[PDB]
Amino acid sequence: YQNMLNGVPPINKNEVNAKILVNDGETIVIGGVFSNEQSKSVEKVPFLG
Amino acid sequence: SEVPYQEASSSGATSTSFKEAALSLEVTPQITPDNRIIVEVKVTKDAPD
Amino acid sequence: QVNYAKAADIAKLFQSVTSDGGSITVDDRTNSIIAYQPQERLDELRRIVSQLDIPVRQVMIEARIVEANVGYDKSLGVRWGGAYHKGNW
Amino acid sequence: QVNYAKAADIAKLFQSVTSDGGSITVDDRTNSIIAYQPQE
Repeated sequence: YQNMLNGVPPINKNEVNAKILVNDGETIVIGGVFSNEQSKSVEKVPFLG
Repeated sequence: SEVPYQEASSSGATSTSFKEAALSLEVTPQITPDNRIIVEVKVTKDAPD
Repeated sequence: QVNYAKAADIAKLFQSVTSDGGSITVDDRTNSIIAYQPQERLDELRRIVSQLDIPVRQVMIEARIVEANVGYDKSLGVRWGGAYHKGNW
Repeated sequence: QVNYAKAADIAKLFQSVTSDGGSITVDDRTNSIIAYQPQE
């Protein structure tokens, strides 16, 4: 986006580089990543809270 | 994503240094017979500044 | 023909066989080595070939990052200001 | 086959054995050393 913004451009890269053996009729997971973000923020006046 | 730093330097030095704030694994596994590995792994979780 | 074993590696093995005590040809395209030499060396190198042409073991490494940050911040500013008698904290 | 020991290290050990008083082959892929030499 910043490149589209003509600022300092951080391009976003998701890349896996590896050498593996598989058969022709075979599908594999070369790589995978699951990002689980859990954020909770509660703002509270003590007595009424 | 790889933030760039364009050290665009007029006199002979053009160093667009660029480094990705990313979740990353760099693995060099060595396998021992009993289904174990001694691996050199660099695991970096870097978030864009 | 050695698919999993580089032909040059086999050539080095045969060189070791020569060290034990003879023509070797290497095919890059097929990674296939043709050797015209005494049968015994042929057979020994073939056995080593069979052992060497073994698939390298891939492993799927799954590393999980768990970050938990808990932040509790409370601030109290208490003010007692009166300009009537000029008392203000 | 030595998984925990580098084959070259074993070759150096055999060289030391030669210093004590004979063909060595090193397999990088398996880290396995094949030696054709006296049994002892």
